[PDB]
Amino acid sequence: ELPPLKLMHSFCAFKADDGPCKAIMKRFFFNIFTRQCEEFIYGGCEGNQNRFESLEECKKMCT
Amino acid sequence: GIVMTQSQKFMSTTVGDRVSITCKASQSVGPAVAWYQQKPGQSPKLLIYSASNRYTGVPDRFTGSGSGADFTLTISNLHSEDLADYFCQQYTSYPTFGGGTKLEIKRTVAAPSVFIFPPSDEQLKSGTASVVCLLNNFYPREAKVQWKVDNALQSGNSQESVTEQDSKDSTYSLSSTLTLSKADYEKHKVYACEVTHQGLSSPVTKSFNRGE
Amino acid sequence: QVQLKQSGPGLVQPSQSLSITCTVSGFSLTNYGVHWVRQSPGKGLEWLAVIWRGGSIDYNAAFMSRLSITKDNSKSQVFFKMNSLQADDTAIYYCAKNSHGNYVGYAMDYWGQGTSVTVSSASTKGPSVFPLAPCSRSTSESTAALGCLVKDYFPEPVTVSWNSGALTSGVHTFPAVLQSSGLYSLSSVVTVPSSSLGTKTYTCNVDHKPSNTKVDKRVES
Repeated sequence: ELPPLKLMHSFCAFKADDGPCKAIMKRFFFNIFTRQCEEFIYGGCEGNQNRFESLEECKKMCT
Repeated sequence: GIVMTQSQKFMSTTVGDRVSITCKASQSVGPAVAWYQQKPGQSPKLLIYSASNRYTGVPDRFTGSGSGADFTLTISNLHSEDLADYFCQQYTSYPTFGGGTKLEIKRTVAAPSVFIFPPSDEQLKSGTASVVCLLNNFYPREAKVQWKVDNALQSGNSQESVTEQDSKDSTYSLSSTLTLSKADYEKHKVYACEVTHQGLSSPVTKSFNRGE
Repeated sequence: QVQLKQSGPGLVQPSQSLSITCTVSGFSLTNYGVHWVRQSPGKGLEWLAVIWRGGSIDYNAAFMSRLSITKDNSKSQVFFKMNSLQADDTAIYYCAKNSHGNYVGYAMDYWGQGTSVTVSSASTKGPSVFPLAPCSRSTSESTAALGCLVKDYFPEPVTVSWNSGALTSGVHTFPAVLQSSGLYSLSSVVTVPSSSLGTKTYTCNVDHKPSNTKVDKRVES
């Protein structure tokens, strides 16, 4: 079984970044103003580490 | 994307010494840097993540350091099994990798032993002549082969390749092939390969006369 | 124990598609993303894409329009496809497990064995094997060289041994070169005692699996 690896909680602090590409992909980020995990549309490329596939993953990581 | 630059393509090292490999990012990447080890024929292995965390089971002689744009992998006590290529990686906007740093063993200078092989009659039957020059077991890696046909300097009609450092004596070897048509090969007599290397006080030439 | 096993043909004709299956074990695709990375002498390691546990994909923008990544969780399989390959897509292609579950921003801890992809229109062809024997040596040289030239085969790789594997000391088998013709050529040499040349035999054993060509070539003096 796979041991837990150390996580970088500063990854929750970036602004949401849709990136430059034009796909329509639902992702989640921790919003440092509202202090809540929120949905945003990701274009499929680039961005930053404040990008989670599901709300619960964002909540587990960031709240 | 972010460019990761490893300024040292090759480092000469000694077993038991400390070795430090540097990597610079084209702009700040915070701590999101990993290091990988790779040997020929094998896939990368993960050593370090988030700049300074050793991955599961990695020997504690490996340390990662750095933040922002400058990162360093340090081996405190080089083991033979650590001779390998090492790559840094950042993962901010997306993963990008450095160019690699290959560790090699430092040893004394060794001149090449030079051999030249004429084309075989079997090959000539079929229209092509390959002449081969072997530079055997030399150190360091930098070496130069010049082909001459009846004293004419050849340019553009040879290809060469080099072996990795030898696991037993830490030398390199090199093979160069001059390719001519059978018609051209039969138009000339003297086939020579001239080798320049640091271990040779002056260039060495090995030759044969087509026929003889 | 984590494993990623790749399958799929690596020879791709110009502008055709590449398809690779990554079959994983020791972890679930329901918990981890799987990355695709390639490695070439010219461009080094280049990341292409990742498929996260719920099927969402992040792409390298330079490849996004010709990449298709799918998976079958129940079968522990990820399917990589890249369209319209060009000569500069020749590389080793890897799948690799995300180190940190379903999270962006860390590393790739377990890698597949790789798929060597060649983009070329050359026809598959076994090698001709020619002897490498010098015209002369000095009577004062206690060591002599010989070899085999393994010429005009496609695609990579070939394996060469000497004396059916019994002769390993002094052997150098060189990286192949790609010739103008689109075919590869490689040399394998060995140095041996000069006094052995009259009384011992030296045979190079060549195997080119893509063409099912095996040749055993005895080399004289």
